[PDB]
Amino acid sequence: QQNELTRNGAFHLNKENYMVTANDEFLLGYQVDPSSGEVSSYEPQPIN
Amino acid sequence: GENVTLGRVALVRVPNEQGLDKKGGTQWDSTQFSGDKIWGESNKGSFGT
Repeated sequence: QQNELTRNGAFHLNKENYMVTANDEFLLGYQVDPSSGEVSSYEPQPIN
Repeated sequence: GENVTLGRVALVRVPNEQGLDKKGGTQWDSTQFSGDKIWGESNKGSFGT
């Protein structure tokens, strides 16, 4: 719920293999299954 | 004529290479954001050759 909107895409990985920004702020994304097609669950969560 | 293997080179990969801290002489060390040093051989799994 506590998320902020941005535009630059300078992303990288941290030790936990989460795609974060320069400030170590975790990105959010949609959950789709390995066999799914379109978005399954619309609630965002960090990309692994 | 004794052909014997003397060892093999160790290869180290960290999950977050951007987070490695910079020492002198083109050298780095592991830090808390760089992850833990993953010790592996070459040409195995995700490692290069």
